[PDB]
Amino acid sequence: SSFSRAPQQWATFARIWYLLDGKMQPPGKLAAMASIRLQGLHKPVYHALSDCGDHVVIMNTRHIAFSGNKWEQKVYSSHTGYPGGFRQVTAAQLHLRDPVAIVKLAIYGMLPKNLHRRTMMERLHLFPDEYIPEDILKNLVEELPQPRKIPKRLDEYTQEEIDAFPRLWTPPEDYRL
Amino acid sequence: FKNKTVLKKRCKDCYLVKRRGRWYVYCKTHPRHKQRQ
Amino acid sequence: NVELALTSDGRTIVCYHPSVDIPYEHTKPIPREEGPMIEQLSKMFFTTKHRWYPHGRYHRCRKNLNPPKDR
Amino acid sequence: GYVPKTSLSSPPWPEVVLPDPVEETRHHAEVVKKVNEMIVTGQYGRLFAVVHFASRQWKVTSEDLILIGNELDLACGERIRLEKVLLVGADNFTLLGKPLLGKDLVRVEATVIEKTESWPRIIMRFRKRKNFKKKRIVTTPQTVLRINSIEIAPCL
Amino acid sequence: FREVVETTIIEGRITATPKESPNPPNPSGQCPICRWNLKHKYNYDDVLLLSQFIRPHGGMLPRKITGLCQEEHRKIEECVKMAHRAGLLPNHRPRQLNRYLTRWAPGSVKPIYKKGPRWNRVRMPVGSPLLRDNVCYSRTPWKLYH
Amino acid sequence: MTGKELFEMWKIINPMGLLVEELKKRNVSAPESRLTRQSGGTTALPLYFVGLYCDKKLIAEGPGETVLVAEEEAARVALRKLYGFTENRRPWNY
RNA sequence: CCUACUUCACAAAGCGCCUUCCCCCGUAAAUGAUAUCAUCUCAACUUAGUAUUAUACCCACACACCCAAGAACAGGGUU
Ligand SMILES: [Zn+2]
Repeated sequence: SSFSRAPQQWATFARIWYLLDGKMQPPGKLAAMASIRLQGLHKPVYHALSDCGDHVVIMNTRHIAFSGNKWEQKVYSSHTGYPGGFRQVTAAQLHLRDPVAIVKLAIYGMLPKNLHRRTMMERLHLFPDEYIPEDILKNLVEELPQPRKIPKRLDEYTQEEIDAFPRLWTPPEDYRL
Repeated sequence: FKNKTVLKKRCKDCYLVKRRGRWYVYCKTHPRHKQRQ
Repeated sequence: NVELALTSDGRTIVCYHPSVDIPYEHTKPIPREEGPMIEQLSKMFFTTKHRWYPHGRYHRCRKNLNPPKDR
Repeated sequence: GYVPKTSLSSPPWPEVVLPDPVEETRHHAEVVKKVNEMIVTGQYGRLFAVVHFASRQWKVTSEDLILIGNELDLACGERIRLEKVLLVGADNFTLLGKPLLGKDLVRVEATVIEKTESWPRIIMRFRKRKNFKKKRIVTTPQTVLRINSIEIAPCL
Repeated sequence: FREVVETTIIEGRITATPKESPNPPNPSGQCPICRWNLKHKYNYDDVLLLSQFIRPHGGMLPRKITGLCQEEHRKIEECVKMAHRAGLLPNHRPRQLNRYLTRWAPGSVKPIYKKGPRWNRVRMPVGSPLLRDNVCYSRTPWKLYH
Repeated sequence: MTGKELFEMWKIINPMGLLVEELKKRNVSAPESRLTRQSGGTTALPLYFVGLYCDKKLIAEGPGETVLVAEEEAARVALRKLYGFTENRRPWNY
């Protein structure tokens, strides 16, 4: 409050840079978060015509995780336009080809199907690994919590935690195991 | 293999195994008994 | 950072929400051709090319030059 | 009843403990007294208020203009009290009614600045291949009210 | 637990064996899960629970030895398969796409080239139906098919 | 003057200098300009929030496109607060 | 593409000549639990097993005349 008109408007309608870490995250949940931010539906001043979308930088998109057998079952379909140009590629093959395609397509499908969609997609920055360009890193403002909490492995559990968990059963001594 | 909607063991050595998503009747003694679901 | 309190009769809710200042420790010191043009502008402003192309006289004359102003 | 700590052993949302009623009442009294003292000392600038007028709720402040979509049976320039004030708020505190604040707390006053008719609204009915076409023009009465002041009293 | 050692001469020696923790919450139960009040409160990612029924190389232990109910043995087996496919048991191995809740073996599912019409869509299974009865903490039921 | 802003009515130059003068009159040291929040620093539409601190205490912060503009406008906010002509001040009584 | 031959003739053609490069998966195995044997495994895991086509091609911001470039335009050359 007490700002001048132009600075106040600039602050209100400024676009913020968010960071998502895609490691072990479902591309769909990443895409939901990113699509909300790209549309600007996270802002109370939101309106379809106010162009109030924000920048989303998703890193480690190479390390996304699909639930179920989606890596093998989910099929991405495209057509080159030419006869016989129908191409159907499983998620695993598409991921091996382009380590950004799966998250990009998820976000593209979640965004509203209008002319603003590609302007929004211009504000989406996908990076396969931990590396991010220096200018993007300097732009970053906030990091969004990962939608899925990564379960711990036994190798990661501490011996104290293992001990704290009770033993469930008495194994017979005379067993090879 | 022979494609069958219902798999039936024929001799004693015909064994059912679910491989690559579907059931098979394999048989060492009588490979004629090979069946695929 | 809000304090909620019903009044004694329980008919009005009182919310105390003072504005919290940013700690000094949470701050940093102040540091001390058409095709290519449209590509450059699109890259600069993270938009698509379509925004930057001109519009016909019909659209330009349709635009309102004295729009109402509020506040 | 002890269940070993697993992913599904306890609800994902954090468990919540009801504060002891004695301390809850003490804290409530402290907050209410503090805000009442702020009101007494006039430690507030602009006040806004959500006020239920006509059929709608208006977010209002002093000097604001409000367009009611109906005539009010009031001469222009006549001063009025808006009695259904749902919310009154300042920079540092807000008071919420359940659902309405008491008359003793808040006094929102307005003035009938204008009595007008809305611009002509067109009602057009058309059905294809039925020779069904009807046109009507309706102008709604309107009253512009200016909110003059919002006063609060230390009656908490 | 007996282990066989070779030197040829081979012999079996019984080594240290863990025991059930003291004070089960529900003594006198059919299965360990019931004894410890875990009927519907463990998931594929509960490695601490799952590994207690796992051979050192990753295989499941027989139901006779474990004492588990039939249904609970099936649930544990399926949860263990899912944990292995999710990579949560890196040390229980015989000797790169991140997954989880994988019902089927990755090499046995064919791609869904022709998903059907809206009323006959071919859905991608997620998780296991064996866990359908788990504790529901969500307003909507958790979907087994995506 | 209803709805008007202090410096929309009273045109000033170098609000930072004017604020320094006022703080000298009040025997307060020169405020420290410090970057509270930032966004899109390297882009063509940055957002900078610059706050003025008096003895590690925030007196006023302001937004802007460049750091200089944000600092200038934070000085303007500080002047408004000192003069008591803030936006959320008590309305005029009629 | 035109050296020859042939239709022909400052060139266009074939009837003439030149060049054309990786795979796809059905199964067959290894170790191995559920079910201490066995078991290719919609168990974990190890091979045949590979598309993540490999490449190659193209990439110079800014009159007139002639041309193997061409309907116009465009393109190339004019030292
Ligand atoms: Zn047989």
